[PDB]
Amino acid sequence: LKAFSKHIYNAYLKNFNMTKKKARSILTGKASHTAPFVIHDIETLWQAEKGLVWKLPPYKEISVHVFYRCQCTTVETVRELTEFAKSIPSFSSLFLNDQVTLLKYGVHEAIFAMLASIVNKDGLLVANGSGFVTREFLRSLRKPFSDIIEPKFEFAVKFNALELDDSDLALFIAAIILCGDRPGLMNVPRVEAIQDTILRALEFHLQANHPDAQQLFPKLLQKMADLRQLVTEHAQMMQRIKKTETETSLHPLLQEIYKDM
Ligand SMILES: CCCCCC/C=C\CCCCCCCCCC(=O)O
Ligand SMILES: CCCCCCCO[C@@H]1O[C@H](CO)[C@@H](O)[C@H](O)[C@H]1O
Ligand SMILES: CCCCCCCO[C@@H]1O[C@H](CO)[C@@H](O)[C@H](O)[C@H]1O
Ligand SMILES: [Ca+2]
Repeated sequence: LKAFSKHIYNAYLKNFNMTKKKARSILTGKASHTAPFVIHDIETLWQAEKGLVWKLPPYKEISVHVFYRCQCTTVETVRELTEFAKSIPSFSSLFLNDQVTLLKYGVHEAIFAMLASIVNKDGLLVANGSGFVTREFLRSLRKPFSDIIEPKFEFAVKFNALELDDSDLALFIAAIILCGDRPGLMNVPRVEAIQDTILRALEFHLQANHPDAQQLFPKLLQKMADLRQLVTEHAQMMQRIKKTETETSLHPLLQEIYKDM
């Protein structure tokens, strides 16, 4: 359980460029990091696109452009999560179609959980910590686009109050992905068995890492339930956009995820 935990933690370190530790020293102005360029209005968003942060489909409008940048980040994160998941021997022994089912229904729960690592009450890191976008700027955009990020901030700040670290997060994200009750899963008993091992490891770890945090394990099982519901709401928002924002482009991978939800 301890060697198991360490292995998943190494896979997490190996596969995610931004960790919470890195994100926190950037956000607190630690000596070994260059400060991010702050995106707080339309002119700074435009400067960031010119080269101060970033070196997409045809430009439509400000709100849509921000949406396109949201898609770039989540699709890149899906890439990192796939590699992370593959780095767990038990995951890679599953038939490839089961691996796809798990990632399809698990990646957004994992994304919204990890998002908390790069967030404070004022905004979020973007572009590998090279930028900071303000929560206020995001709320200012047109209706469907402002409404989709705000609930993630809301979840994140309460989640952040639990004070997890990267070693905790490794096990938590592994438990999210390796979930046996996903629709269309083929070998349910094997996946459920892998997941309980991960969960046991997580409880074993939290006892050592957070000794005075009695109730932390059941608190986290509830966050998994909350994430499932936050993704259900997000998929409905995404379907509305597809239906009503017909000039707005959506990445083919994302179309494949939200199909059937
Ligand atoms: C300049 C704008 C930078 C982008 C800010 C958002 C970046 C990361 C947050 C990821 C969650 C955003 C929620 C919207 C996700 C829509 C795409 C998807 O569903 O995959
Ligand atoms: C390891 C070899 C892979 C064999 C491929 C078997 C194809 O199964 C397909 O897997 C998909 C989930 O991933 C589902 O969306 C489809 O409904 C299902 O038909
Ligand atoms: C690595 C990216 C994670 C994969 C997420 C996308 C999963 O899409 C699914 O892929 C299957 C083909 O394999 C299709 O049968 C399903 O219709 C489709 O919904
Ligand atoms: Ca389970």
